[PDB]
Amino acid sequence: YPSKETAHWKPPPWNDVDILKEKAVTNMTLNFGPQHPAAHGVLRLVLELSG
Amino acid sequence: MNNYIFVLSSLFLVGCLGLALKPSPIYGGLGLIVSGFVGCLMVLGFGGSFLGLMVFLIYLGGMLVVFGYTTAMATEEYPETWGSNWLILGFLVLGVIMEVFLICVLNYYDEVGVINLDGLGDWLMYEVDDVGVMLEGGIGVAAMYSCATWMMVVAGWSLFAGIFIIIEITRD
Amino acid sequence: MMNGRPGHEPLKFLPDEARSLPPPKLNDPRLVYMGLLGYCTGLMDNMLRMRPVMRAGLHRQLLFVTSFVFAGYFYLKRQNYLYAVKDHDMFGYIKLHPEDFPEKEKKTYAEILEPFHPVR
Amino acid sequence: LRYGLLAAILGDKTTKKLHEYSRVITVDGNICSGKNKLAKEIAQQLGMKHYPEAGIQYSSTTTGDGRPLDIEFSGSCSLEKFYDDPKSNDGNSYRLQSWLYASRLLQYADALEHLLSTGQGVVLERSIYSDFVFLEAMYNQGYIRKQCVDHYNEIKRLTLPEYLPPHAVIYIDVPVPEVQSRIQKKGDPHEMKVTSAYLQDIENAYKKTFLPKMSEMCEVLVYDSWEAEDPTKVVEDIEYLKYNKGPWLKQDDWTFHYLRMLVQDKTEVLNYTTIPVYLPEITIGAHQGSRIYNSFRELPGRKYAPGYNAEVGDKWIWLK
Amino acid sequence: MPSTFFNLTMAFSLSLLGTLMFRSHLMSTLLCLEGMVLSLFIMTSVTSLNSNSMSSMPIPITILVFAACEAAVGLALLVKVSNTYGTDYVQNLNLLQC
Amino acid sequence: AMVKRFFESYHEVPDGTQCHRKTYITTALGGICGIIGSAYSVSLNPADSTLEAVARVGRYTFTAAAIGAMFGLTTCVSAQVREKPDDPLNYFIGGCAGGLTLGARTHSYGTAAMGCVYMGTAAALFKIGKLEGWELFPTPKV
Amino acid sequence: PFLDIQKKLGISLDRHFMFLSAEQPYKNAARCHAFEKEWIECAHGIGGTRAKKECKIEFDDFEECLLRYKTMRRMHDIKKQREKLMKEGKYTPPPHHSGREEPRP
Amino acid sequence: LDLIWLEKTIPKSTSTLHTNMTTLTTNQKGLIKLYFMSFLINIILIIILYSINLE
Amino acid sequence: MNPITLAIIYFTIFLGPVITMSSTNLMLMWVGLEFSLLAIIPMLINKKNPRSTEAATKYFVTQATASMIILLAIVLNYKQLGTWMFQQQTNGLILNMTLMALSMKLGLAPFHFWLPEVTQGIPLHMGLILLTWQKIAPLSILIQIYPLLNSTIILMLAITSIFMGAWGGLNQTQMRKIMAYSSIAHMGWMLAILPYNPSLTLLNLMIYIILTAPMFMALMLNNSMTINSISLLWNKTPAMLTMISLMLLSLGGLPPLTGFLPKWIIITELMKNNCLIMATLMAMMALLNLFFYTRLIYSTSLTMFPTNNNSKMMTHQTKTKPNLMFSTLAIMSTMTLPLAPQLIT
Ligand SMILES: CCCCCCCCCCCCO[C@@H]1O[C@H](CO)[C@@H](O[C@H]2O[C@H](CO)[C@@H](O)[C@H](O)[C@H]2O)[C@H](O)[C@H]1O
Ligand SMILES: CCCCCCCCCCCCO[C@@H]1O[C@H](CO)[C@@H](O[C@H]2O[C@H](CO)[C@@H](O)[C@H](O)[C@H]2O)[C@H](O)[C@H]1O
Ligand SMILES: CCCCCCCCCCCCO[C@@H]1O[C@H](CO)[C@@H](O[C@H]2O[C@H](CO)[C@@H](O)[C@H](O)[C@H]2O)[C@H](O)[C@H]1O
Ligand SMILES: CCCCCCCCCCCCO[C@@H]1O[C@H](CO)[C@@H](O[C@H]2O[C@H](CO)[C@@H](O)[C@H](O)[C@H]2O)[C@H](O)[C@H]1O
Ligand SMILES: CCCCCCCCCCCCO[C@@H]1O[C@H](CO)[C@@H](O[C@H]2O[C@H](CO)[C@@H](O)[C@H](O)[C@H]2O)[C@H](O)[C@H]1O
Ligand SMILES: Nc1nc2c(ncn2[C@H]2C[C@H](O)[C@@H](COP(=O)(O)OP(=O)(O)OP(=O)(O)O)O2)c(=O)[nH]1
Ligand SMILES: [Mg+2]
Repeated sequence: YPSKETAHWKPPPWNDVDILKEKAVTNMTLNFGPQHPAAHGVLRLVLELSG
Repeated sequence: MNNYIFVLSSLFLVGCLGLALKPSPIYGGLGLIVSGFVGCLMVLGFGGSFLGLMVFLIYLGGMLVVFGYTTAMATEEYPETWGSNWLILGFLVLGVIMEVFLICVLNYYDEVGVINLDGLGDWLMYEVDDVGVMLEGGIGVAAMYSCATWMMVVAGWSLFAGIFIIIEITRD
Repeated sequence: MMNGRPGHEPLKFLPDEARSLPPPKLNDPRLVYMGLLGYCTGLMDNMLRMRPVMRAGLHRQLLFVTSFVFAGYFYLKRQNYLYAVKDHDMFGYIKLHPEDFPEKEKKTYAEILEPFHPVR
Repeated sequence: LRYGLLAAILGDKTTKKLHEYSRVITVDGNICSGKNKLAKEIAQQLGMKHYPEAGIQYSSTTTGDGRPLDIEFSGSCSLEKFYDDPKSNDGNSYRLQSWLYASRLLQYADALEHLLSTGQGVVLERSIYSDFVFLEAMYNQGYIRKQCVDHYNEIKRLTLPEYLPPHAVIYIDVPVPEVQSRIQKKGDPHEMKVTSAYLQDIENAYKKTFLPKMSEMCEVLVYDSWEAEDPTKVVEDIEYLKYNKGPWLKQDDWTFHYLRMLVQDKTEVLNYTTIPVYLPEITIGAHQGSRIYNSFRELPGRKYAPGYNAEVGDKWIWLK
Repeated sequence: MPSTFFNLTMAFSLSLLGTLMFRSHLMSTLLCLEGMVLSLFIMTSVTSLNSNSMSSMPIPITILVFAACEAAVGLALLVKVSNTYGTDYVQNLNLLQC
Repeated sequence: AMVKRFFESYHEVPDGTQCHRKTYITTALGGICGIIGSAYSVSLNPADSTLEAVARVGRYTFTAAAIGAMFGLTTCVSAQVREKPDDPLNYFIGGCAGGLTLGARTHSYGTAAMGCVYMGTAAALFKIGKLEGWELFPTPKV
Repeated sequence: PFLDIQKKLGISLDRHFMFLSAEQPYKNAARCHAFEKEWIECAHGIGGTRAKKECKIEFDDFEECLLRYKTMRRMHDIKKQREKLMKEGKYTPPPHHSGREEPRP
Repeated sequence: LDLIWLEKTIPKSTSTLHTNMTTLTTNQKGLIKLYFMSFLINIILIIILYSINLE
Repeated sequence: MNPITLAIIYFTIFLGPVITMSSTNLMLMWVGLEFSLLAIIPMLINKKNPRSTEAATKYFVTQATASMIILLAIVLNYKQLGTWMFQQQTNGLILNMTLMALSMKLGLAPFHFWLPEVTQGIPLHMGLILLTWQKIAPLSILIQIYPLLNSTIILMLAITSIFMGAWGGLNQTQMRKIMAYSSIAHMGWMLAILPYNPSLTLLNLMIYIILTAPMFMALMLNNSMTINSISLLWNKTPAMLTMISLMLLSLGGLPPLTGFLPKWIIITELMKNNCLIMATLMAMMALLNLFFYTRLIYSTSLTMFPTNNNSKMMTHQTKTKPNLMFSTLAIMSTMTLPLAPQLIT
């Protein structure tokens, strides 16, 4: 029975699997050096990290 | 010293109020650690020993995992504390005021019912076997190995099945 | 209601005191109907598997009929026993409490003045 | 014992059967590109099972007595009608394409069932992975509606991800002017009516979509006609492929068990091709639908389940 | 004993109120469940001590054992929620309204 | 509690007398039903702001209190005028007046008409239950 | 229990630590052991409905022993009456109630 | 009467009421936060009824 | 899942209720309910999509919260009486929160809102376990303390469940949601009679289960999740049309089907106790269930909805289902009213 509240409801997917918008890649970006014992004092190693 | 256990159970109440307000789980985790410590003291205060130390040890381990999970999966740019939001702060203060009020009023109406501020400390320990030897709480817990083995069978099964459960939940 | 009664064995399908009751006839109408349901179950099973309804699997049909009758006989014995116990308790309780169940002396219609309600 | 968890537990396991040539190979290309002769020789030289391209009657020939059925029982679609009038308002174009996708899906499940249960490889001629190049060509030529495209992409979304893709995809590249010449030499009256624009759409879909998509997870081998004409050269390339990419690398005994459970159950395979989306092109009213269904169950060998049809010589029914 | 058990029951009630009144983080709610467990552990332990019921002291330990299993499953579920949506917010868990 | 007693006072005196007290009791009862309904409405169908939630709580509670006032007043005046304390018809008239009020507040003749019949019948049956000793929640006996 | 499997098999998985009077480690009787033993024994064999009325004496005693409402109130009354008299200067606690007892033994 | 008012007052008003009640109770947001709030109301109501009916 | 996992998890799903039904100690009953919650979660989320993750999460937080309230009641009773079972002397508020929390575990209205959502988010065979096997342990606890329960709360829960099960099922096009509302309505009947005659609670539970099990198997045969999907039965498996129609009419309680018996006997027993008004309201609103079942019967067996061209390929394929358990339950759930005296006493 249509209602104003539920006018925007769509039927669920046929196999129960929803197509969701792509999730956000969220890697940590870290400055490894230049002032770092392992960076030889002058290397700015920009790292993308996951954990 | 006659107010000692009431003070502890009063501190425990505040800890659960802080947890109920649900700030960032970082401070929620801290709130349970303090409540666990206060809860250990209450068990000790009633003559416990093993049970109080167990629950603190278990909750120390439990909140360390929750800290790790919080930094990965339950964090925001600006984690909330109890003071950050005026609304949460107000209900923290109001909740503490309502505790003082609730204990004050209940003391007036009954005086010996749920609250008996006149008799605090007189009704903590009821009976104690003065000349006994084998009385500590660890002896009671150890009955799982001899007289209450069914309790240990079900406990052991749930931990064993838990390994298979969490492996299934977490596989992609 | 009857579970806590005296002399109640736990999880006993057919207590030994049930052996004083007459057993059901093997052609009891309730047991004949049970076997008919088993026959219907066999035919419905054939239909659902797209098999000839009456012809396919007479061995499977016979097992369906025999299982329903076999189970129904023993279940009917248990149900007979439970109803017999209910009457045994009810009447026994009536005898222990004759003050709660007096014999009511009824009056003849020569003495009873029922009101007449004319139809008109 | 029908295959299941018990049979799997009692030793019946896929990884014991896989060997060097337990592969799924598909041969693609435009119309008249020589896929069939190549696919037959790849399978023959490698000891693999050749599956001819799934057609309209594929389901008819793999069930019952394997004989073709009347067309109303078999998708009620016609390739010849498609070439005569690709814009017929009876929905023949998309009804054909939808039927051919489902017949390909059935064949892909049959081929996967064969590989998983025996360890012998298979060689296919196009597949569900490459069926869309024909759908795109129809839509680009205005032969089908957009809603037909959306219907097709929904069914594909619901069915294709459940399967493992082929190990190696072999593509024969023949340009459209050469394809047209081969169709005219082929001498089929209706296929000769295919426009070159339609053939170009197929090639465009193949080279912009299918090949880049497939290279992410399969070994792709592209040949021109002159290379493909010597099938022993193609086989030699197959013998030295490495197969170091794709989903087949992370399969184990129990993921193979559950895929096998899917692909032996054909009504489960075909489930989402029949979702109740009421596209007019592929919707049958109950009067036609029930007349057709009643006649199908009056065909020989079709009234009852196989093994229960006394009129085709089935015996011992009363003990089955 | 009288006043301690009143305060412990209030502590459980607050933790339950925390459970029933969601904010955003699912993890904050999982912490409230651990709060109810903690309150019930102390209540059971203090009761056993006050009555000198040594045969009941296994029971508080079994409360913690199953609470650990409940908490482990809760965290395992929270990993799944975070993988889908990139947060543990409960407002995302609304696909089953239709 | 005394709150329960305040509601038993409705039946302490026969209908058609003390119509002021009976109107307060039914107005209070209607308000409580409005507060309960409002709580479920705002909790399960939240408003766009807090001032709309509070506005909706007031709309439901006053409308429910108005229905309870009209029912209680009309029932007592009807019994007073007709001099019939024990007539379920007095309660049907009151329940219809309550049903008409609900329709007037929501701007609907269909709710007024449908409200009048359903609420009248429910109220009339309540009076019959009070007279004939029906129990809404009997305790187990057999 | 809903299914009396334990009774049918004659085993005890959880029947034997059901109340205070049950067996305790090293025979350390729980508080109110004698009152709970009396209440359980009065009730045995007559059913819950009858036990509620006819074992009312035993239950009240056990309830008082365990929860001690009356004991707490009685001591509150004595200590409250003592507070009133001491303020009025009509009662002086003896030496042994003031911490200057002659300890025994 | 037969085509209008006997229809409107008996079968058609019954149909309207239960359709209206159906849409007001089944239009749920699927938010666990809202359901748990409504369960809190249920708990409070049950505690209030117990208190007033306490002899 | 590999076989070792299946065996352990299914064994724990079976074990929990057996522990609950066999336990004297209330703590071991709670332990049994804990096993059920923990073991069923991995099955709920096995397929691993956002909807199954939502369903498993909503199920977990509801069930774990209800489990804590049950434990609170057990602990409060242990404090009051020094025992691990509820007695005649147990404080009435302790018993009322037990009833509240168990009814939330069962999905009785107004604690019902989770159940249609969780059933919608999981596979049909898991919905079957959720609505049948998982009801037994919480009900078994309630049956043990039936003389202690408050008739007022029960009837209010019961009438609420019947009302919302009815109106809830009226708006559904999803089969899994229709079954969930059918569950709630039937639980309302089971609960109404529990404080009067717990044997009739069990009679309703058994008849509900043997109706619901073959109904789920019929949905499972083609994986029919919607009304429009089940409306294709006439073309896919027409042999099932007779038994689905009779099972639906039996679920609705139409005589002379077996499903009329639970409603009939519960009304009889409610009126032996003067519970006339509730019994009338219950029976009248249970007709609304028969309406949405009839509309379902209209779209499956009494009319023929439009079919599609790909369904012809399905008619070429042989099926190996249903198992013969379907036929047995289907027949005994519809055609056993003549044997009514053997089912009530
Ligand atoms: C379906 C899964 C379940 C099967 C798996 C579990 C198998 C059972 C293993 C646990 C066995 C417990 O076995 C049980 O032990 C207890 C002590 O603990 C014994 O208990 C015995 O000693 C105690 C000591 O206090 C006495 O108080 C008690 O009266 C007496 O019966 C039981 O007589 C025995 O039946
Ligand atoms: C707008 C029409 C509504 C139709 C619905 C039915 C309306 C009739 C109900 C209202 C009648 C007057 O209100 C009714 O009487 C008083 C109020 O003081 C209370 O009356 C009753 O109270 C309690 C029930 O808790 C009984 O034990 C008591 O014997 C009886 O007096 C009822 O709680 C209330 O229901
Ligand atoms: C003893 C008999 C006593 C009779 C009085 C009690 C009966 C009460 C009937 C209430 C009727 C509903 O009240 C009536 O609702 C209509 C709905 O169209 C509204 O009517 C007004 O607004 C609506 C829209 O809001 C416009 O379409 C309409 O043209 C205008 O008149 C008014 O709010 C009121 O005129
Ligand atoms: C369309 C909706 C209405 C559906 C109608 C339902 C059927 C008709 C209802 C008839 C009403 C019953 O009427 C009522 O019956 C009950 C039960 O016997 C009796 O009422 C009395 O029953 C017993 C004594 O036997 C008392 O303990 C009880 O307190 C009292 O209610 C009276 O006879 C009458 O008060
Ligand atoms: C108390 C009296 C009991 C009455 C018993 C009720 C009997 C069952 C009624 C439901 C009827 C089942 O529904 C009926 O199913 C049969 C197949 O079995 C269908 O049968 C028809 O269509 C199917 C395909 O759909 C064909 O294969 C079949 O040969 C043809 O006869 C009917 O079109 C359908 O209407
Ligand atoms: N509309 C449509 N036609 C198709 C589809 N698959 C094949 N066909 C048609 C195109 C051709 O006219 C006809 C013959 O198939 P082929 O493409 O394979 O041509 P042919 O077999 O002659 O050459 P080959 O050696 O196999 O490469 O089948 C399809 O998915 N959709
Ligand atoms: Mg070809």
